[PDB]
Amino acid sequence: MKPEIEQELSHTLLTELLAYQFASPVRWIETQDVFLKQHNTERIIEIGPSPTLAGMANRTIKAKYESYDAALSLQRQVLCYSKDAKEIYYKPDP
Amino acid sequence: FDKIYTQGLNILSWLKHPETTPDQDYLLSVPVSCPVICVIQLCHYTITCKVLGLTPGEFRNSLKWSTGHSQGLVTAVTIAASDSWDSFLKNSLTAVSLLLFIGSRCLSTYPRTSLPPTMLQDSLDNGEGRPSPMLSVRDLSIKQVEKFIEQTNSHLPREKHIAISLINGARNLVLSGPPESLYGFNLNLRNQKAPMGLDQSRVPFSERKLKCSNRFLPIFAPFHSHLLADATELILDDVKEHGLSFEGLKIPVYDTFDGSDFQALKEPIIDRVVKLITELPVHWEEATNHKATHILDFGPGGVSGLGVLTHRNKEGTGA
Amino acid sequence: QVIAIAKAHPTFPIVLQWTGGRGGGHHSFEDFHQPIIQMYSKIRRCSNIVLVAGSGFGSDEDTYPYLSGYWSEKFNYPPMPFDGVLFGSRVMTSKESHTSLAAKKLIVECKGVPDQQWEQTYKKPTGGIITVRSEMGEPIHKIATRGVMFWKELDDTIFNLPKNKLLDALNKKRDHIIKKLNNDFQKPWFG
Amino acid sequence: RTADTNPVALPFLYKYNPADGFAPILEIMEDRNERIKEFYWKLWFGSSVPYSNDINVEKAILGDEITISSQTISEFTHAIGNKCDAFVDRPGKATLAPMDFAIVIGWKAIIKAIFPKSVDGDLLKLVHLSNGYKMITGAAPLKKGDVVSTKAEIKAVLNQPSGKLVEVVGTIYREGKPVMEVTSQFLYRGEYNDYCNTFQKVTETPVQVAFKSAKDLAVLRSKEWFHLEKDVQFDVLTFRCESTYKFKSANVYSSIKTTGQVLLELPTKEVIQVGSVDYEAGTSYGNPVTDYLSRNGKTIEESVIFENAIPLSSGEELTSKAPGTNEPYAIVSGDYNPIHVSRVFAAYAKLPGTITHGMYSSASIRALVEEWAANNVAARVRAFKCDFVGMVLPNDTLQTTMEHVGMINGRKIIKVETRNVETELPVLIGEAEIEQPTTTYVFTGQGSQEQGMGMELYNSSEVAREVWDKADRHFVNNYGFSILDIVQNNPNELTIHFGGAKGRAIRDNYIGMMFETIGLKSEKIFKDIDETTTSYTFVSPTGLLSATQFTQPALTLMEKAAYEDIKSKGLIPSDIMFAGHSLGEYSALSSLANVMPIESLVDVVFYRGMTMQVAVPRDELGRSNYGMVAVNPSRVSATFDDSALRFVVDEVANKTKWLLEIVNYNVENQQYVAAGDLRALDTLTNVLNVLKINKIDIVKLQEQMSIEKVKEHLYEIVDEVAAKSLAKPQPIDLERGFAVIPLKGISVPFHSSYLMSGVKPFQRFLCKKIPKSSVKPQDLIGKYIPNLTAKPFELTKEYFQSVYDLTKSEKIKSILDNWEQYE
Ligand SMILES: Cc1cc2nc3c(=O)[nH]c(=O)nc-3n(C[C@H](O)[C@H](O)[C@H](O)COP(=O)(O)O)c2cc1C
Repeated sequence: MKPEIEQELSHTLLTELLAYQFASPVRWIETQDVFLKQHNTERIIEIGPSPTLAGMANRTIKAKYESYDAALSLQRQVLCYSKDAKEIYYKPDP
Repeated sequence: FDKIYTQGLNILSWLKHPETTPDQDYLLSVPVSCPVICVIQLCHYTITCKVLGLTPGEFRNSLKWSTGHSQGLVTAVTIAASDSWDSFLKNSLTAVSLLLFIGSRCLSTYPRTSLPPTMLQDSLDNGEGRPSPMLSVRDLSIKQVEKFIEQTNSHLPREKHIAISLINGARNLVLSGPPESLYGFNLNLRNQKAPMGLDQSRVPFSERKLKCSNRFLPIFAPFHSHLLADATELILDDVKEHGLSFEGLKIPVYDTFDGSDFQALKEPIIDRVVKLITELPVHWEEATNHKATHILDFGPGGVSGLGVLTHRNKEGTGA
Repeated sequence: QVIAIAKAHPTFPIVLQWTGGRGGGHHSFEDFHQPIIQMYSKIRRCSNIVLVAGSGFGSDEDTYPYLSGYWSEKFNYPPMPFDGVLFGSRVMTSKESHTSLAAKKLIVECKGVPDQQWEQTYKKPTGGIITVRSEMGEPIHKIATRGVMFWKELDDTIFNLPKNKLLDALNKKRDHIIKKLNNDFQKPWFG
Repeated sequence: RTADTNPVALPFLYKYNPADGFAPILEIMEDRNERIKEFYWKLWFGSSVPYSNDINVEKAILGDEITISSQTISEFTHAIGNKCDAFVDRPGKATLAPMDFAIVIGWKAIIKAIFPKSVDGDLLKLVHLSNGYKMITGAAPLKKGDVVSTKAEIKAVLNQPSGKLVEVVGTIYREGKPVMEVTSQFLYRGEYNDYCNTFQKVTETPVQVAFKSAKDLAVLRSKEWFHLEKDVQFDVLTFRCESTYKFKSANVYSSIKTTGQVLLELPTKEVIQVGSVDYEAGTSYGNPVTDYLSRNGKTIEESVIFENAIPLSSGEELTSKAPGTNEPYAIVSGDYNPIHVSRVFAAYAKLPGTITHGMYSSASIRALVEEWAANNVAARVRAFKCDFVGMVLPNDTLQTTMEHVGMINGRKIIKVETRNVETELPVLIGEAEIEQPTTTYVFTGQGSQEQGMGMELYNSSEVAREVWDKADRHFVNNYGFSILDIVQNNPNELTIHFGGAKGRAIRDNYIGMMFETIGLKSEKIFKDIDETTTSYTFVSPTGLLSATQFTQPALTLMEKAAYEDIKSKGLIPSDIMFAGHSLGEYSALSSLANVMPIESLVDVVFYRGMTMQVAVPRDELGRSNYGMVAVNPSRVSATFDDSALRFVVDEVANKTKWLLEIVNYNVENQQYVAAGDLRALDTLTNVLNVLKINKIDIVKLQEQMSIEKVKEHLYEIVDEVAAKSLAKPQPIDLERGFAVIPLKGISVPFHSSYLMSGVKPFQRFLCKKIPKSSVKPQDLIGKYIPNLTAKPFELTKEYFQSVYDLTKSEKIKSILDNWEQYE
């Protein structure tokens, strides 16, 4: 696919995804599984006013990936913008 | 083993010229730690024998029996087999070669890895010491330690299982395994451990938390574990090619694992000593369960050495 | 402290009557065995201390392991013989004891428990015996009678409260306290 | 100590002149450098390899093909004192090789570049000044079994007052693809005047020049060295140039030649060469191309430096001790320079002693950086550069200090400084680029809209100010309110006035917003706004921030501002995985993909909020008959799982014919959200309460009874509970059950099939507000994870069919039918 066809396809698919996410369920269990298991994401930063998805990601990690993380020796740091701004910005207290 | 001995193994130069000593890490390295600890023990034995003015065999005749904790079994065998000064020198060289090969092949089989520094510094601040393949737990029963070991091992595969390595006493154990697994054990135990300085005088004993000293030992190999099982055959090949063996024991030298006297053993002394050093755990209570009124601790550490531990084990037994 | 006294007086006998928290009446929070394991060598360092065992002894078969010292092999320790055994709750059902006949029958009805689960008296009855809190704040082992039950409820809900809250709490539970004092406790409401 | 073990002699010839007894020894300087070069050639390459110094500097030097082995890796790692678990042979882990093994691979090629006759000097006085490694982007670390070939090129040969500086870059290649670059500097101490043989090849880093002015285009066209081969319209160009300097004197350039390719990113996102740079000059004092790009352009991946450096580790953990002997490093690395191992050679070189390898010091400090800065993960350390500013003897104690000082394209910049404890003088000064841990960026949807959120960032950061200001200006101009006012003050009511030309444009904006429902009946969102209306009042009991239409833009903007501050600080890894919850998807896309401008983003989220608000009928008091609850299976029972909730929800919906569906799948067996009629939601609440009371395990019911019997029991519960729900006076106010927590302030069952009617106008609005040029598929493939599919964005027929299975969309149907053309 040429870049222009590729852009056309991406634009169409993204528009449809955003349009029908309006009226389709949010599959946050599956999305957490994707970037926690397949990607083995370590730094899970949630950008928001409250640590909502930080808490949900911590709950999912404890529920399902507690043994997986130990087996792979993977240390997952869940950060919230409203709480762990120092850690996200790498600005520890001198 | 020039690939393993970067800074060399010329202990005489290190003693005469302290500026030339390698760093603490290299000294604590197992290929260096084993033979040098053997040299320390043999030097202590020689100092005792020569200060009292007897030959090695003459001093040995005064000993009802001898034994050793981990690599000290080799020195115990040497003093058992030594009769004259020439025989003692031969046995000392044989043991030095044996422990050099043991350390070299153990390091080759299980190279010294570095744990992540967040975990290292967390352990250091917690007081658990630097992570290492050996973790000393105290003040806990075998049942309790076994329960925590299951809690840790259920989350890990076979190749990273933790195993009991040194049953030093009722309230003194050492666990051997990956340093990451031992750190996980330490964190679990901390979660189930008393806070530092908690006042529990007015608390029921069954509801009292745990008071224990979980600390990583300064040993860089998982001694007495399946992780070093493959090194046994290599060490056997080394000793058979170099013609190293012990013979003519004149006092009992009791095994660390099954407690059997080495004089009655039919299989090669060096084969069995290597197998205990690498694979079988150490039942120190069973090894030292025999009669003794006076015990001489020749190992390193002095106050922190094996002698005080044996005193705690045998307190009020007349030893 | 007792070892200090013994060292101060090496020639005078000093009986150290060790009693675990499992003993009747006033009792400590300590296990019968664990302090003994660490301090028995220090005690035996003084030849004038006479170590006596208590807190849960009523028969020869259960007392002999402590007399001979074979109790310690179960803990992977050398034998630790005791110089004597003291008997408390065992002898309250005796003929010469002035305890009431009904009290003796209730004592016999109480089945008791082994040492592995004596500490769960603090939460619920245990073979007919429960722990309550005294006026001085120390724990007391008492038979789980109705009066002792009400004692436990008042420790859990009234006496544990601060003084500034006690009066209002008593006023709130005024009727229930009086009713159960008249029905269940040895000290009825005078009114 | 030679490569072939055969001893090699370095003869020094001295004429004896007894006539002059004051100085009777006269060193024969003729061919002295060539003799020393023959000696060093025999050392590094062996006696068998013939000596040949007819090497062309302008041609790359080809090294030998080397196969990496576990034995070699272990020996080298133990020699350098690296204890990283990535290099020990764990089965089934693909044992990696240290980045310091690059010098082992490329030693022959790199060191062959100081031998050429054009580069003449005393090798005994050669000193290694600096060494650095750079990982190629997207190149995996070296691993066991890799067949690697090294190509070395001399970047520069200069005469400085301290001596002749030689720069050599050796690129390693695996399977013909470059993996890494190793830059080394060697200084021949002394005085050199052979400026005819000097040169400097500098590959200038790509510079992005923005021409946002007719004068910018005018200056660019006035540059004679800039030629345009493709007549196109551009606003940003990327200049990639390769300057080549030739020196006639120390400060004078014999000839400057700069050749480069200027690139443009089309709206298609294809990068094409619109022109070239071709500058020639004779006697010159600088390069005008480099000066112009430096002054008028910003390099890609600017290094953002922290205000306060973060000290890593401590002076106890970072201390080290040099080895007593350098033979273990010399044999493994192939560097048999006698200055490190022979006392006589060091004495002749007038060195304090057998100085340890600068490359060994580099490897040890890089191992420290690997451990402490990179958390003992070898793939994270991407670049490591060091300067050999001092000399270290065996057994010296070194104190290393590491500071995280900045970032570059989301890669931590770690300044490392090694000094000698005995003398306190610096021995090593270096910098490292280390990837952050594998990162996902999660953006949150509605739920938290407190007054003043993001205002601390607004006041502190200029970039957050810019985001909020652009959004507020667009809102004021196109919709008649200030989102900053709404966020800061949270007024209960807000009046919009439509007077004037701008006000009438705002009124037309409000009038044009349609919405669809099931009678598809389409009508105005604001029925009461017509050509005659002068103003419109928004009202909210709990403040306008709690209204959807103002909650969504506010949260989207605070998230966009936070991400923009993070990006401007340079904390965004190149390999990220961004996702968003409900509304967070738009913020995440506008953040990491830049698909939506700020103005289009605020428009889209405002329209989405209004569509949600009006998607449901409301009574005279504004009360809707739908809603949402959050349900927790573990509260119902420990055996109650996601399949059990799915079964229950389906059966409650199917029996009473009322809309009731699981909308958000938050946490497995711990957090779900159900949307539907308040009738069916109270039905589910009391159903789960009575189920917990009855201790019914529907899993066992299904596993030990026919679905007819499980249906009999569950439907019986459903009938009783639905009768109770209908009995409760409508609209039903939900009550917090043991597992059910009604979502207060939510009156719309969004993310359910109810909004399928309202999707279609939103699709047209999205098509209008997403330019096709704004989509960068490279920023989406394998990084974007939607909520609809919950798998990484992919331009694959499988992915499109997965989307079609959920949406049944005509557009996706067309793409799937005609995928043959896209194949
Ligand atoms: C009714 C009763 C009264 C007691 N009074 C005292 C006392 O006044 N002072 C004291 O030191 N111990 C007292 N004790 C504790 C006993 O002396 C003894 O140490 C303990 O009962 C041993 O527990 P056992 O009955 O399980 O063997 C009392 C015990 C009981 C049962």
